[PDB]
Parts: sequence; C-alpha cells; structure tokens
Amino acid sequence: KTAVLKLYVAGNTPNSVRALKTLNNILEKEFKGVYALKVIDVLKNPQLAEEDKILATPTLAKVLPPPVRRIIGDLSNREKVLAGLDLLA
Amino acid sequence: TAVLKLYVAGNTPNSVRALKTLNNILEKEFKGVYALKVIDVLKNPQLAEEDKILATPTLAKVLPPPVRRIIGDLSNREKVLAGLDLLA
Amino acid sequence: KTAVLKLYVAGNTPNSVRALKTLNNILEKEFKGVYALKVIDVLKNPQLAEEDKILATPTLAKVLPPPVRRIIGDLSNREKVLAGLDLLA
Amino acid sequence: TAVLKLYVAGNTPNSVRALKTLNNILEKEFKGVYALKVIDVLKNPQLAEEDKILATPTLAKVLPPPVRRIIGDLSNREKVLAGLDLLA
Amino acid sequence: KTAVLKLYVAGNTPNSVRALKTLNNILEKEFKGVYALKVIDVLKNPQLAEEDKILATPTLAKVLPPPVRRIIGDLSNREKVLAGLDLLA
Amino acid sequence: TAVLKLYVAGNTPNSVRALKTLNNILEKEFKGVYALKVIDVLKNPQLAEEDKILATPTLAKVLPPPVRRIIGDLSNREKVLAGLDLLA
Amino acid sequence: VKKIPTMIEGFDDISHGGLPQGRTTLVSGTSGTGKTLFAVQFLYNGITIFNEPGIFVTFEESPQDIIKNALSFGWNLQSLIDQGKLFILDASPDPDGQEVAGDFDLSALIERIQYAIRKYKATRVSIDSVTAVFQQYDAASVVRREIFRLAFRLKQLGVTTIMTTEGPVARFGVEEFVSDNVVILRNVLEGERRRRTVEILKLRGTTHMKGEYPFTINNGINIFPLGA
Amino acid sequence: VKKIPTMIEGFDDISHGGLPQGRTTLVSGTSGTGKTLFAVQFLYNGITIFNEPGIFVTFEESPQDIIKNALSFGWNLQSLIDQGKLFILDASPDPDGQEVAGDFDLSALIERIQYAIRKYKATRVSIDSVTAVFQQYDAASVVRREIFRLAFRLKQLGVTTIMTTEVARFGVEEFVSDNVVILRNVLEGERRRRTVEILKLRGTTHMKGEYPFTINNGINIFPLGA
Ligand SMILES: Nc1ncnc2c1ncn2[C@@H]1O[C@H](COP(=O)(O)OP(=O)(O)O)[C@@H](O)[C@H]1O
Ligand SMILES: Nc1ncnc2c1ncn2[C@@H]1O[C@H](COP(=O)(O)OP(=O)(O)O)[C@@H](O)[C@H]1O
Repeated sequence: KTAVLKLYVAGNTPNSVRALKTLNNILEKEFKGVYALKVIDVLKNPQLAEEDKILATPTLAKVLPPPVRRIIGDLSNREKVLAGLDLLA
Repeated sequence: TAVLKLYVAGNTPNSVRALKTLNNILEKEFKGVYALKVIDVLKNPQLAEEDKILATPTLAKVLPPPVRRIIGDLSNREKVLAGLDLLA
Repeated sequence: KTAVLKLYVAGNTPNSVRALKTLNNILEKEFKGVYALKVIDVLKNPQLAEEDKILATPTLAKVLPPPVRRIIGDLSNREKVLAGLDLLA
Repeated sequence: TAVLKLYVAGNTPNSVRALKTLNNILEKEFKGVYALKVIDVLKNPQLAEEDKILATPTLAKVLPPPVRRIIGDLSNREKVLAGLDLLA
Repeated sequence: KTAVLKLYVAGNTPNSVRALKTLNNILEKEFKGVYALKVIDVLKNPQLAEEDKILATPTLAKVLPPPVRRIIGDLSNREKVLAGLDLLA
Repeated sequence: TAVLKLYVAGNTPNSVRALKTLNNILEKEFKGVYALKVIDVLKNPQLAEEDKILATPTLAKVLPPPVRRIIGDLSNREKVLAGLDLLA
Repeated sequence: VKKIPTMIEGFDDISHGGLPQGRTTLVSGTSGTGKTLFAVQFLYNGITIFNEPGIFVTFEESPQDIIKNALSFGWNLQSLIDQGKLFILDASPDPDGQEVAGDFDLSALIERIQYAIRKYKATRVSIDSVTAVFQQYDAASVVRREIFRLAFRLKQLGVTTIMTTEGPVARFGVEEFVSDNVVILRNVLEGERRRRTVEILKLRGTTHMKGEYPFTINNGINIFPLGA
Repeated sequence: VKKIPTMIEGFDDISHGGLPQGRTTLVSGTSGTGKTLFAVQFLYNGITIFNEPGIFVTFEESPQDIIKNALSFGWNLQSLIDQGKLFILDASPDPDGQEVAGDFDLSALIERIQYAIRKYKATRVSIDSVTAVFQQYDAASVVRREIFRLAFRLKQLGVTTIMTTEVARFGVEEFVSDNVVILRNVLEGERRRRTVEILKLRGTTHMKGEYPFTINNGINIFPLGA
C-alpha cells in the first residue's frame, strides 16, 4: 500500500528516454496504477541529485516500503525490473 | 506429517521472486506436497543458526527422504522443479 | 538381439532421479521394448559397483552386444543418449 | 524549420546500407520528422571538416534538442530507432 | 546500369560450389537479372588470376560501377552479400 | 561405373550415427548417386592402409571428380550434404 | 582518531597501540603462515585480558578441528566457552555441497553474525578465509558486495574485526580488495630456509610502523624488533 | 604555460612550480602508498593558504572516516566545510550495492561535480580512486567516455584537478592523461622506501626522476638544491 518509486534522468539523453519510454508502459500496462511518478532532470536541478547523493543516470526506484534497494540502467531488459518489482507478497 | 521449510530475508527482491515462484509451484504442480514455514531471519535468526544457514533465500526439506537444502532465487525453474520429487 | 544396458545410481540423489525419470521415458517412448533394466543403489550395495570398478554416478549402460563403451551423467541431454543407442544397424 | 543531416562516403556498401535503412525509417516510421542533407565527402569534405567529422557514415541532428551525432552502418536498427525520438 | 560482378573459383572444390550453388540462386531469385556472370577456374587458367593478382578462392565480385571493393568466401551467409550488393541507390 | 566408399570401426556409436545418417542421405536425397562399400577395419585393416586412413569413420569418393575424402561422425549434415554434389 | 590494543607478543608496538577500532582490518598471506592462528590468538588475548567477547567465523575449518588446532599451544576453549567466552560461527561448507536455482544475498550469514554479537556482548570478531567463500560459491560477483555489506555493518557497530585471506611479495591483494586497513603476513623462502615475516603496508588514517619485520611462533605469535 | 603551487613540503619544486593549471593531473600508486593523502592534503593546502575552496570526490573512503583520517594531522575540516570552504563529495558506493538493467550515461556524477564547483566557486578538485567505479561497474567501455568528458568539463571550468588510481607497472586501464605523477612504494631487501616519481607534464619545465619521501603532518620529500 502507498507504494513509492522515484526516478533520476539526464534531461533528454538518448539512453534515458529509451529508459522512460520503455518504463511508463511497464508501469501502466502490467498494472495501470500501483503508483504515479517523479522524474528528475539532473541537468538543471542537480542539488536534489546531490542530497540524495545518487551517482548515475538513469537511476531508478525507491526504497520504501521496505527494503532499501533499487536499480539503474537502460531499462530495456524488462525481465530484471519485473523481477525487481516487490509487493503482492 | 508432511513438512517443508523455507528461509527468506525480510522482503528482498530475490526472496519474493523465490516466494512467488515457490507458491506458484505449490499451486501449479502439486497443491500439497508438504506444509510450509517462512522465516524473516532478521528478527528470529537464532532459528537460522539452529538451521546453520549461511545464505538467503534458503529452501530446505527433511522428511520424506532425503535430508536436503538448496539455495537461491529459485529462478532456475528447471533444476528446482527437478529438485522436487519423491516416489520414495 | 538380446540387447543389454545396466545402470548405476546413488540412492535418490537429485541428479540421479533426474536421470532415471528422464531415462525410463526415453527407453519406453521411443521404443517400448528394446530391453528391461537394472538399477544399482551404490549407497547400500556398493561392492557390485566395486567389482565392476565403476567410478561415477549416475553411470549408464552396458557394453554387450559389441562394442565395449558407455555413458555417464544427468541424462537430460536426450540427443547424446539417442546418439549413443546402437542396434538397428 | 525541420532539420536532419547525413554524411556518406560516395557509395561505399556500409553507406548504402545506411541510406536504404535510413530512408526506409523515414518512410515507415514518420514521413517527415526532418528534411535531409546527404554529403559525398569525397568532393566536398570542407563541409565534413566544418562538421569536424572523423568517420563515415555519420548521421547527425541539431534542432529540435539535443545537438547530437551518431555514426555507423545504421544496421543496429534497435538503437537508432531508439535514437530518433523528440517529444520535446 | 550495366552493373558488373566477376568471380574466381577453384575448379570444383567443395567450398566453392557450395559458393556457386548458393550464389546463382541469390543472383537470380532476389532479382532475375541485374547482371550475368563469369566464373574462373584458377586451376587451369591461373594467369588471369595473376594479372588480376587475386589471392584467394572463392573470391567474389567487381569494382565497377564505383567504388572499388568486393568480397570473398563460402557465401553461405546470405546477409553479408545482400548487405554488399550496391545499386538501387 | 558409380563408386563411393566408406570406412567404419566395427560398431562404434559415432559410426552407426555415421551409417544411419549416410544411408538416410542416400535414400532421402538421391537413391543412387554411387554404390557403396563398408569396411570394419578391425579384421581387414590392410585395406585401410592401402587406403592409408588414420581416422574413423572415414567417408571417401574417387570418380566422378574430384578425388576426395572427408572424416567424422557425419553429424554436421549441412557441410556433408554440401559435400555431396557433382554436376561435372 | 581511534585505536585498540592486542598484546600479541611484540606486534602492538609496531602498530603503536594496536588495530584500528570500528574499522575493518584485512589480514592476507600465502597458505601456511598462521593467518587463522593470528585471528585466534588475537581474540583470545581480547577475551582473556580485556574480557572483550569474541566471534570466530570459519568457512574453511570445522570447529572441533579449530579447537583441536588451538589446543596445541595450551588453550582450552569449549569448557571455558561455557563461561560465555568466544562464539564460533560455523560457516563450514555443507559436505553435500549445494545446488543453485538462482542467486543469493548472504543476509543469513551477516544477520547471524550480528545476533551472535548482540547476544555475546562482543566487541571483537575475527573471520577466517574469505577467498574460500569465493571458492565456495562460484559466483565471484555478489560475494564482493555482501562481504562489503558485512565489513560496513561492522564499521557501523564499531566492533573491531579481522579478515583472513590467501606469490607473497609480488602482486598480492589476493582477489578481495574491499577493506580499510591491511596486514600482510608473508613467509619467504631463500636458499633453502624459511623466514616468517609481517609486513604492514599501511594502516589508514593512523600511525603504523615503517616496513616489514620477521617473526616466529610460540604459545601465541611472537616477534620483538625495535629496541631503543 | 602557467602552473599552480601545491605548497606541500618538497613536492612543489620537483614539479618546478607545482601542479599544472586548467589541466587534469593523474596521481597513481599501488594500494597503500598515500595517494588519497596527497589529494586531501592538496585541497587542504589550497584552501588554508589561498582560501581556494576545494571539492574532494571520494568513492573508496567514507566522508566521516576521511575527517577522522584528517584529525590525525590535527585538522578540522567539518569546521572548514561549515566555513563554506571545502566540500567532501560522497560518491561512496551504497553498501547495499547495485543491480543493473542497462547501459549508463554517467551524467549524474559530473553534473553533481560542476554544481558543487559552480556553487563553491572552487578552484581545486581531488578525485580519489576512479578505479573504485571499475571495482563498482563492470563496464570498462563507457567509463572511458565519462572520465574523458569529466576531465574535459573540468578544463572548461579551468580548475586544477587530481585523479587517483591504483609495482612498477603502468596505469591499469585508466587511459592516458595530459600530465601524470606516479608515486611508487618500493620493497627492497627487507625494508620499504616510499618514493615519488613524476612521469610527465606536457609543455612544461620538469624535474628528472624518482625522489625518496616520508610522512609527517603533510607529506615530506627530499629534493636537491644549492
Ligand atoms: N607447536 C608448533 N610449532 C610451530 N608451528 C606450529 C605449531 N603448531 C602450529 N604451528 C603452525 O601453525 C600454522 C597454522 O597456520 P596456517 O598453516 O597458516 O593455517 P591457516 O591458514 O588456517 O592459518 C601451521 O603452518 C603450523 O606450522
Ligand atoms: N600518523 C600518520 N602517519 C603517516 N601517515 C598518515 C598518518 N595518519 C594518516 N596518514 C595518511 O592517511 C592516508 C590515507 O590514504 P590511503 O588510502 O592509505 O592511500 P592509498 O590509496 O595509497 O592507500 C594514508 O596513506 C596515510 O599516509
């Protein structure tokens, strides 16, 4: 319940809208609404990226509800994100 | 007196992979091979130590024969569905 | 004619009932009856394994009719056993 | 004010692979993303040098965002059809 | 227009009638008639192979119309020859 | 005057693989390319030595052109069914 | 800056006050140079002198054989272990070996360690042979990560910890970099004799002795270099 | 043309005027030879003498543990960070580790760096152990590209920068750079001598060879004058 996931992107770099395109359909074709999103253009508001001290783009997800975790990359490989989706049990 | 016991790490991804695929085994293959036990070793690990486990998620079985224990994600469905069995 | 094949197993170790399960269906789905079998639980009658001086489990087959040969393993790989089946010609 | 620009080496095989697959992209996906420019750098390379290119076939794009340039045969249809895009 | 392609073969070595068999159907199934052919049995008229200074068999194609290029081998791999076909554009 | 000759090692598995796949070639592709000869080199190897063979199963051909000899299981159906041919 | 005593016969004065505290100490040497022994003697000094309770984690060895090991130098542990001495976490391999149906996160082990600690009041823990863990599980990817999460957890808990791992002088970092202060025990062979020596490359953010110095063993490891 | 002082005890004269300016200088040695020290102390030298603010990027080390490091030398950095002078950038790996589902554009780190600099106006930057990302990320492909765009971006900003990397060898896939110091720890006989070798500064006056050194409050070196 109240599931959360948040994403770090680099403006509109190719790898990362690869990532976003492939992602939004994952997040609302499997299940229409687990949870909405936040996208972070680290190119023009990076201090949020720095206070979260994230290091890479595109860096995906959120660590609440438990545990603290979460995954980076192209996100073309649907298997690993649908292997890293949590909840249900 | 059917028995089957499973060890998990809270809700790490590997272990909900494990749990999903396991219960789905348990209700696609055979409904009741053996009852179950799931352990969040984070707040009762002394049970994990009496079980002398080292890794998660660790899935194990005692009787019927043999005494056995296999670990992992339980992603490799082939070998684990090959690691079910009984007959005797 | 009078084809023979004999098998060495380790009780009910996983690899070896993998082996036996996969095997019996091979031996009586391809051809219902070339020949029946003998299974050897080397765990509680190993001196037969020692007089035949076999070394590994699961160790499969028989070397008569000619030639002296024969094959070990998981026996999941059906290709190699149906490549090592002899007879017919 | 749509723009898209392409660099080729006369008629080397790699570059007619490139051109075929490119125009076919341009008339299977979207008819008019951006107009085109093709350059046989063999008899007007000063254009290639103002473009500071090093390799052929080099396919590039300036506006709409971002300023970008990708090279090659354009055989890997997946990454280049992933390297189209816009939205903004 | 007036497209040209010429081939060097080694008599009737296996690799090279592999090559020719696989080739003729390529050259007249895709398109019936871009252009006819010349085959060179370098085993009994090799000085033509020497004045063209070719080095390997089976060595395929022609370098006019532009550019000077062209490809050798088994020619089983249809992809590379249909990637190296030129013309149309 | 069709001719084709084959060398086998008694009934080693590789060679009944070879024989099965060969005869099946000979009666799926072309019924009669060339007559046959099979040799259990164990009790007439002087024939193998006049043939100067080193390996089994060795499959060979003399006329029509060229004089040729290929070895093995004859499992790789692609290359051997590519190593048939004639035309001239 | 922090520091903790050991009183191994003549080692401490080189470290000018012993090991770092709340930090992970890695000890590496070629097989047969008494790394495990160093861990044992370390922690036994701890519990006997400071009553600094201990955890001895073993992958390679079996407990019964580690006690029969240590009993050689005149230390009787299990009867005294009944006092609430040191606790030996058994991480010896299941002889039947194990099969894999997916990848593992070694949470079981680390959490087991920390319950063991929070039960035994322990401030000191040694860990014998991580390379064995790399040769236990044939996945060289994760064990790096989870050994790292172990060592980091120990740094959080502030406990003193030791790691033992397996050509001496030349390219020697074994296979497990991942640590924060390093002792390298090498025994060199020259001519036709053997010199057991300790090198401390450096102890990070702390006084350390300059260079390598030979040692031998008695009831506990000894050497005393520096005079004056 | 141009060069910038370090004012670390006895290094500056080996480089015939200290580190280069507007260019990224790589500092490499085998593990356990005080490269990190050279970097930290570099930025501390910059900030204490020149009030030239610094950005210290750290993967291997832990920030609080770098300060508990520095308190050995008797220097309070946290007071210096609150002074608004030096910033220790935490790029240490999350102990929880990483999972991977695709390729990376490592823009996040670099943008973090340049925000940090353009906020602190910093003219000095250390980068401790780029090698750590290699011990983090198993892709030796892209890190090439992103290290190059990092060092280049820093040269746009014109700040002096240092990179640390992990006996007498090369650079273990660290890629060539435009000026390089290799400080080597030697093992001879049955004792060990720390020496600094400075390999190249391109287009600049330079000293010849390897030179022995030891440590105090700051690194000490033995030149040759008179
Ligand atoms: N009484 C003794 N005298 C000399 N050496 C001993 C004695 N008892 C044990 N040892 C030494 O202790 C060492 C055990 O340490 P080592 O061989 O490195 O095993 P590990 O790698 O498990 O530490 C042995 O090499 C052995 O030589
Ligand atoms: N008391 C001290 N004496 C000498 N050096 C010290 C002292 N305290 C801290 N240091 C320095 O802190 C540094 C931390 O850097 P380190 O990570 O060891 O560099 P490297 O990457 O070469 O291992 C040490 O190398 C050491 O030189």
